[PDB]
Amino acid sequence: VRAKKPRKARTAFSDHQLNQLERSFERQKYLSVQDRMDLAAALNLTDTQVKTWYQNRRTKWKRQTAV
DNA sequence: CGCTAATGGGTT
DNA sequence: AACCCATTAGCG
Repeated sequence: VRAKKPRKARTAFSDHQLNQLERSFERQKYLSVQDRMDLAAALNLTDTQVKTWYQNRRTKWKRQTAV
């Protein structure tokens, strides 16, 4: 049942990282490439981890908007 | 299970 | 390139 393609380990975000990602999201639902890279740098996260966090946060946000 | 990080497969 | 968003899957 295991994938043939290697998947990345699941990142566990710190409370500090989640607090800052949530503050960023409340302010701006979409980030410029520069604002995203800068946030990744400030939090010692990868660009992709921040990009994906934003994407999955927008999914969650759209589901709450629908109720 | 529930939440949500990462990925698939297609769109913008 | 980044997004959309259904899906796959890790873990408390």
